[PDB]
Amino acid sequence: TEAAVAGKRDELRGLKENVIVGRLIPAGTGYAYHQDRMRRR
Amino acid sequence: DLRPLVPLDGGRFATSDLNDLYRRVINRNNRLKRLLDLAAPDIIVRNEKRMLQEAVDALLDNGRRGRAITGSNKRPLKSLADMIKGKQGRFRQNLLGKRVDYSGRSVITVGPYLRLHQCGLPKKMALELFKPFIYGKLELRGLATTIKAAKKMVEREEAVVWDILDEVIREHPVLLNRAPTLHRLGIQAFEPVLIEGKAIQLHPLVCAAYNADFDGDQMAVHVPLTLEAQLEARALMMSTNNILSPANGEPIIVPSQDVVLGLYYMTRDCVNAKGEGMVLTGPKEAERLYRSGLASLHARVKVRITEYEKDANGELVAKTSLKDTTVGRAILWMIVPKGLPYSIVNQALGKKAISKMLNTCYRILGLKPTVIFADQIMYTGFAYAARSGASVGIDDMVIPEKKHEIISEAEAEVAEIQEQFQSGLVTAGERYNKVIDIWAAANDRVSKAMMDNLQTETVINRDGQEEKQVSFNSIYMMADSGARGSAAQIRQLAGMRGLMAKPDGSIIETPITANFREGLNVLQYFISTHGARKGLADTALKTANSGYLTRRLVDVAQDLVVTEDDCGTHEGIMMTPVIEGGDVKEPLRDRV
Amino acid sequence: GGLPRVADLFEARRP
Amino acid sequence: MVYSYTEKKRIRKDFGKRPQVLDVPYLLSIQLDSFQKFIEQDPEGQYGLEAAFRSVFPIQSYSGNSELQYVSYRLGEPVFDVQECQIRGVTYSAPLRVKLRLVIYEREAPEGTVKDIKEQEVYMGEIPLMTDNGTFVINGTERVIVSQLHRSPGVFFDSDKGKTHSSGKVLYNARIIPYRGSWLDFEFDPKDNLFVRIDRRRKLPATIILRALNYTTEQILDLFFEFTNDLDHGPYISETLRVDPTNDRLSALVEIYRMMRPGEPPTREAAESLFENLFFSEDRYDLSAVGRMKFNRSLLREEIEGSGILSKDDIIDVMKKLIDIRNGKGEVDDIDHLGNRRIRSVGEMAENQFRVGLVRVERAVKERLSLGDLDTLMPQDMINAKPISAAVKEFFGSSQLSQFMDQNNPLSEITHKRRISALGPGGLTRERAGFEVRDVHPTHYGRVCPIETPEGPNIGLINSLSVYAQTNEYGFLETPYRKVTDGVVTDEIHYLSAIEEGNYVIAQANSNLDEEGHFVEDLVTCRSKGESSLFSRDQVDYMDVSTQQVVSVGASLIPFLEHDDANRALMGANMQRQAVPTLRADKPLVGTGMERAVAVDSGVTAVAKRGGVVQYVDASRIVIKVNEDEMYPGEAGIDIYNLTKYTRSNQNTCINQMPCVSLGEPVERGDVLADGPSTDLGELALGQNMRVAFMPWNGYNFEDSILVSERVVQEDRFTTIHIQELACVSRDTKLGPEEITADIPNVGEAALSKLDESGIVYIGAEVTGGDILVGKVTPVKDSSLRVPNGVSGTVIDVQVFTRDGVEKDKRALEIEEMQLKQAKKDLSEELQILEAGLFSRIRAQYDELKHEFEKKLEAKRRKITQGDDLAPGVLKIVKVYLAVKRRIQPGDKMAGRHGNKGVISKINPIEDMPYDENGTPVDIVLNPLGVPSRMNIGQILETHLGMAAKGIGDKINAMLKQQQEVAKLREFIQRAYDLGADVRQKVDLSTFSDEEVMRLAENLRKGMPIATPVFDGAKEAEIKELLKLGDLPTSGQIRLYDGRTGEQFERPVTVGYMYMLKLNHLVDDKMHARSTGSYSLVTQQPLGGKAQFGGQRFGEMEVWALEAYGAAYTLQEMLTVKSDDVNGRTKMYKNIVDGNHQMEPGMPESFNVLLKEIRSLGINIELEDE
Amino acid sequence: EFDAIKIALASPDMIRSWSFGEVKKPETINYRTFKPERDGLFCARIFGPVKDYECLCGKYKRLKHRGVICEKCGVEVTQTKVRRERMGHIELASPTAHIWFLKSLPSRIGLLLDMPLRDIERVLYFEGAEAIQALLKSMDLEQEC
DNA sequence: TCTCTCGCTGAGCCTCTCGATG
RNA sequence: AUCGAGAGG
DNA sequence: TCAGCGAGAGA
Ligand SMILES: Cn1cc([C@@H]2O[C@H](COP(=O)(O)OP(=O)(O)OP(=O)(O)O)[C@@H](O)[C@H]2O)c(N)nc1=O
Ligand SMILES: [Mg+2]
Ligand SMILES: [Zn+2]
Repeated sequence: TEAAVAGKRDELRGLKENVIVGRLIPAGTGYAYHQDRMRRR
Repeated sequence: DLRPLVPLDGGRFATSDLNDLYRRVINRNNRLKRLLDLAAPDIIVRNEKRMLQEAVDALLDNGRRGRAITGSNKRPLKSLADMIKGKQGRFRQNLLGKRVDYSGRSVITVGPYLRLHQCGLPKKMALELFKPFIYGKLELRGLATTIKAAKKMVEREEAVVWDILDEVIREHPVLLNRAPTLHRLGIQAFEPVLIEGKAIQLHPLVCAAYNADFDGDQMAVHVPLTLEAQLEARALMMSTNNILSPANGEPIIVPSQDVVLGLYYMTRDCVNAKGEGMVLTGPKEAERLYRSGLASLHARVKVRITEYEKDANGELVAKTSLKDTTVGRAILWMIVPKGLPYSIVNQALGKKAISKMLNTCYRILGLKPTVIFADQIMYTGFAYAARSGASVGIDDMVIPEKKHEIISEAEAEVAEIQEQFQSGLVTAGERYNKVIDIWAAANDRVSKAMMDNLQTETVINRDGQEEKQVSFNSIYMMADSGARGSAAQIRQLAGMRGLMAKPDGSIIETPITANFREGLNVLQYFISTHGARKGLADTALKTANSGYLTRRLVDVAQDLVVTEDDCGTHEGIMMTPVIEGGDVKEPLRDRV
Repeated sequence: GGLPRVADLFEARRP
Repeated sequence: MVYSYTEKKRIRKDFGKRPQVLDVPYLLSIQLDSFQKFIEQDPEGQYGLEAAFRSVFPIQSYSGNSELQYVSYRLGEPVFDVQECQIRGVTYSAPLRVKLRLVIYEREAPEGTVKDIKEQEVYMGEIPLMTDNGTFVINGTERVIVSQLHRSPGVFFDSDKGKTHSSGKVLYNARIIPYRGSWLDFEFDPKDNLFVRIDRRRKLPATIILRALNYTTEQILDLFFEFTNDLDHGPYISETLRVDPTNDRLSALVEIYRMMRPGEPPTREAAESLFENLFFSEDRYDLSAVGRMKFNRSLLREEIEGSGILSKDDIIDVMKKLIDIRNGKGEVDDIDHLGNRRIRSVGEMAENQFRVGLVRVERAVKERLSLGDLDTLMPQDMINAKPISAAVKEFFGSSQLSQFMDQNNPLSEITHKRRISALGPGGLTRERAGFEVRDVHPTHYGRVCPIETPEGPNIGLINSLSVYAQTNEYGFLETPYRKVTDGVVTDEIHYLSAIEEGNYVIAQANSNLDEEGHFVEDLVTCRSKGESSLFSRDQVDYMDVSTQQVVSVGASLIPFLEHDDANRALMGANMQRQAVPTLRADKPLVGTGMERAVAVDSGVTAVAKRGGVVQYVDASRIVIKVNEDEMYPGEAGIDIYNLTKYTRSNQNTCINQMPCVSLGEPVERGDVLADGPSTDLGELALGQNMRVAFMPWNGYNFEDSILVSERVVQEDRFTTIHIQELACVSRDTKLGPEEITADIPNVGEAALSKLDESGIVYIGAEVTGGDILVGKVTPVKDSSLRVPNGVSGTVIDVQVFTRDGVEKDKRALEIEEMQLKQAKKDLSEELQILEAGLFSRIRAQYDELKHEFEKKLEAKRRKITQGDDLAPGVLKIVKVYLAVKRRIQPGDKMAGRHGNKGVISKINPIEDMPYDENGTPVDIVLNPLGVPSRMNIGQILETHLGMAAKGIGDKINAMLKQQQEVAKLREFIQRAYDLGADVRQKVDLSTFSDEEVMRLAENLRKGMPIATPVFDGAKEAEIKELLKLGDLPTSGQIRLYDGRTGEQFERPVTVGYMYMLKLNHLVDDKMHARSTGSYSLVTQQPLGGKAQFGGQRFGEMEVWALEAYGAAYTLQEMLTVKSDDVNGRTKMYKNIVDGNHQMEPGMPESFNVLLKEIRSLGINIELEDE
Repeated sequence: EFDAIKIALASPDMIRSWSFGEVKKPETINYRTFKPERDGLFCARIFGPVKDYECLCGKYKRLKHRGVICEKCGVEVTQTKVRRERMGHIELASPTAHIWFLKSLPSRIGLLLDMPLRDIERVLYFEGAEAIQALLKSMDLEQEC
């Protein structure tokens, strides 16, 4: 309810969010991968 | 298709709750459609409007305003808000966990011949777990020309497919998991060895980290599929990688039970045993003499030993001398890696001594020698526990002779204060404490006498003279070595059962003066059931609290990751020793 | 004491 | 000794030393008595059915001058017996038939006599019947109704101890609980003001209710005052009504109406109706007889009977008692005391459901009589049976206390029928229950077992009845004791309840009495008022009857149980109920003496009704010729017993009976004629006797593992039989029906060979998994019924059901009506013996007997030929039964009787086993380290004694090989039976014939049975005397040799005999694996059952572990390629087939489902591509 | 192919944009035969073909004519998976409130207004919410702030 | 400002079996 | 495919 | 059921 009335935006930065969406977590063997992503923008 | 209708064995179809609420809303809203043209009086118009409101409040979150709608049975219908929250909602049942392929389950048994990086897998399970790899390799060698042909060939099993199965799993790891899964060591990786039967064989040294015992436990198994997954399993999750705890700095592999008892018996010392007084050329002569039958393991002798030490930069330098020792210690010296001193086995080896040996080997020499040392220690312990023939009998539990005095005199003292209650001299709320103190003192006396008799029960004739030595009683050695059994349990077995408590928490005035050797009567046994039931009830109902606290702790900190090397700050915390009352509870070394 | 004590600390419960 | 025919064949030796003054009662009384009190004809209206009929009647129309009356009821005779119902699949019940009379009075004159009356009999549904063993057959299945323990009606005075109102004060309160009505309780507050709650509603002030009884403030002051003080009297009342709103009586009534029903306009003609329909009415309120008794006892009243409704005076006394308790002159009662909780059984539950449905037809009758009819109406037309029968049927089949019957062994079967539950309608809940209700209360002594209880979330809420416990007239558990008069213990037995027992002082059963009966010592240990202490002999009033008075049936079967820890005793008692019957029953060498009672009261054996002599014996039938003294003037005198052969139980085990009597033998009544499962010569036999050694062996018994010799496997000591049932229904469906012909498309010639011409498997055909049992083609497609997987047994039974609208095939002639032919042949054979006997008796008139027998045969044929009502949409059902054998293997669970359990690790070759100096190998090796940490020392004492029983059996056996003379056997066995300290059992062999002595010796050559009752067992010295008599060392330890090298172990080892069990946890049922398969329909994730070929669940905690490792690619595999991602798994399978180990994942479908649901709730959610 | 998830309130125009079918008056799937009735909850026209590449009438059955709606019966030919993708809408005759924004401890459908929860509920319970709708429409946020 | 009613929120993990009603 | 009843770690 | 913490009461 609060999110809908505030118009919030989710950036997918934690472990649980990437687990839920099905991407590599930003830790361990995936960490460098995410560091590449921010280097692409 | 996200709200389907499922057919049944009969003609009727199972129906979903959503399709009922939707139909109710549709009919209640469409009833107003025809009424608009008829121009009904406003009295009927207003009431129907409200009937629409609640109908919508049915499709949305139900039960938020009272009088939840129900269906054919006597249970409320589940709305759209019920499909997103709770333990059965999408988040906690289909997105943070799910069911997977290439998995299996079975009962577990002990395998005493395995190496630390191996496990035993049944072949019937394996032939079905690794099916696509077998199909591919069958296609590779030309034994089939289609998927159906390969499937039929695998189903009607021949001898050619078993060699294929042998080559597929040659260097392919698997993951094993036990259900409660409290820390990260509840999942590990192993190399599979094909066996016969239906149970899974497990290494004795990984049990304590899994919290597993062979009285009906089950386990699950999963198969990695990509090169990255196989390499991660080999490099991160392999059992040879995990030897130190993440919670503290203590080793997680540690022998126990039969290994400890075997090593403890192997390194004990006697007086006037056979073969005493010899001078030997080394450990091999001791082994030869013991296996021939000319000498005992517990004989005191002189042996010539050579040992290596770090010289100045990790170079092994040797030294040779004569040492007074026993046959068993010299025999055991043959598995110690090069670089450790001889004094580390020249004594009776308990549980803590074996753990210290393992830690010293890990510190001085590294990782690869440590696993070999551990496996050799397990083999030696299992081998030498069987040769002793250690057993337990009813005469092992010895009852002190003076017990019948200590209780009786105590029963006198409790009587005397009763006389002091005949004529007013002490408060009626005071004799309780004095009687309790008398009984506590008597129990302490009996326990001390029992232990004093049990610890030195052996008397030995050295040579025309008598002497005392540590005894070889089975229960005493099992308690002393640290394999099984605390002192209080021996107290209960051969001493006195002590003082019980009422269900409220008060102390029952009269103790149990019997032990488990000379059994209990009806009243004492009835008294002793309250504590057992209270313990079992406490265990049964407080697991959920721990689980809830763990889930909350995991939720609050799930996103913290090391992201840099140095932040540049200069603040911090001052560390001081914890001293309260006068005794230093925590020093000023381990905290920093 | 016991588990309720630590659950009360980690929840910042008011005395 | 032993006197009966059955027991004299094998006399068990007893070490007990206390005489038995009271026998063990019948173990199934609680169910039989309860159902008898419900179905019987009561001359008065005291109990169930008559009392129910005398409560909804008489019913008369309002001023209509018409009334209908009840006079009598009758139960009919069942159409089928138990076996016919079980085979058919229907309920075993009797029809209820009631005669009714209807009277219509003269118009305009109520006192005027009825002009005309009509009498008729009506039918009012079907009532299920209990069997002789205390079960019900609902749809061919046996069920158990469990007894409920609940708080008694009455009035109770409770409080709180620092829960709310942290100021540090106690808040006393009182509550009134009726049997059928609304609640009413009085409570205090921190301001010391009286408040009242009705039906657990908002706390309205107390004095208002007084204003609802037409009272004034001066009258209230006169009632509650004579003046205030600090201790003697409190101003609680005055300070309460000085802060109370409203006045008079109408204001109080309308305030009560507003507080009860929210909204609505308060009228006057419909205002006092609520107050009247409250606790002062009879049709909607009943504080019943036990409630009345407890209410009067709580208030210190000298009356026991009374009204089933409350009154102003009672409320005033409740308030005064609560105020007096507040004033420091009262006391609070214990809610867990067994004087406040009572037992409700199946008979009491059946009458309540017969009243719920009886009022439904009562309302309909009144409406019909209102319309009126000029004698055209009849009683039958105004009575319907649907609702009452619906209520009864729902209770018998859907209640929480009607449970699927546990049928592993006889002991579990008899333990299920003595359970007491604190759950169900009107009971507790698992979550709501705390810690105090789960405890062991001091009043449990002698009434419920403090040992036997489940270990999961039901601990403390399920209990077992004690051996000698009983319910009284009001329903409170009671226990027997012996009267003590003038200091001598007598034989008079009195049953005392928990309330009364606290008054006297009771001596423990382990006391020493002289020849006359006087106590020996000058002090006696006794109980009083929940405590225990020493007293003088002149003070004693009662005494216990037995040393097994405290425990239940399962606990009294554990030998040396007083040397064990209570946790392990609990585990052993719970584990004895899981044992599986083996191929050959085997008696225990060490026992307690309760085996015969359990085996006989279970009802699994066959017990002779009358004495006589055996005439014909066979593997399926027994015939007894009755003695002259037990005949009747006009009956033949033949008893026929038919036995059960290879029938499946509820848990898919085997039930089989075999005879244990020979041709020409004499039998007295109450003698065992045949054994059922797990019975050996009339004694309960759960496991097997194994020779065991306590030592470690190369790490193969490292932690609760068990090493077993191959000799055990070769001799089938633990092989079991399992029976399974499969079905094949033919349904009428659109677009073409199913096919029952043998023809099947794409089926090889060999496939049809196993089946018959009609496509049905033959009897005795041996089949494996994935083999066609019935040919089924769906119009076609292959839908043939086959063995799913793994199971590979033999077809032993085929059944066929048909409707009266279709033809019959060849197998419908050779197996369907051939079953009827076999049944008719069996009936003819059964009748022929009696017919021939009567004809032979009368041949040394006949037309009447011939006509009667022909009529009986015709009736039997008509009963057999009757059809059955099948489910709509089907016409024929085919049922097939399969039998398989199971042998032990590594991975199977085994246990003892003291909580010692384990799994089998290895089957060892026999030359590898440890052996003694005579070359005899052992059977089992167990780890000694598992003994001392637990305190179950009783498993060691059993072993030593178990050795002593074998040695005696050795010396007899040798005497039967080197054939000796009878006097030596007589002398040795006499010396064996006389060994002891001072025992209560005496066996005299001088009164035996030589043949009897030889038979007894022949039954003793495998070992001499020993009985050691709980708390009255054998001592160490007696065991050592028996060992010395057997020429064995008195330590229990011998020398052993390693079978691999021939070398001697360094220390002596403990070797003996022990009783072991095999449990129903088989590795064959638990192993499963999957690679690919079927997925759910909405969230396309794999299914989750072995029966459905499902995958394992990878939960949140496993995800946490992988996250703590850092293995990102493994987690991504676990969430996409092996899960609800659809294109990724296909591409991955193709890649693995092609040899390329690489994945390209996508988006899971569950996320799309969640997004669609969020959109459905009227909320916009989007993936921001930019 | 994305980096963020955005959430906001919905509007009638957005809801009608999400839709493929008009207001659903019929109540039932169709119990008599497999073919569902039109315009209801289950409908072949609104949510797509029941079976792959086959129209309901059966006039088109195979690929090369895909993407062409049938003339006689007006059925699009597409894979049946679309039946778990498309949505529809119900056009009401009277406005109704949303329970989530009303039922809460900080009730946010009456947080902007000064009316208490009890009074707002009494007006909404009528003892249809045109009063609430007009009151929220007329309010000017900038002047109030 | 400081007590006192009044209420929705939450409550460990993974397997197996039966029946009744969809 | 939910609802009740039990069972194992 | 049982704690826990707002939210809305008032003297
Ligand atoms: C009943 N239960 C049991 C377990 C698991 O079961 C393990 C012990 O079960 P167990 O049979 O091996 O007995 P245990 O080893 O303790 O003692 P003995 O072997 O008899 O001496 C225990 O670690 C625990 O994880 C659980 N997670 N929830 C439960 O509700
Ligand atoms: Mg286990
Ligand atoms: Zn079309």
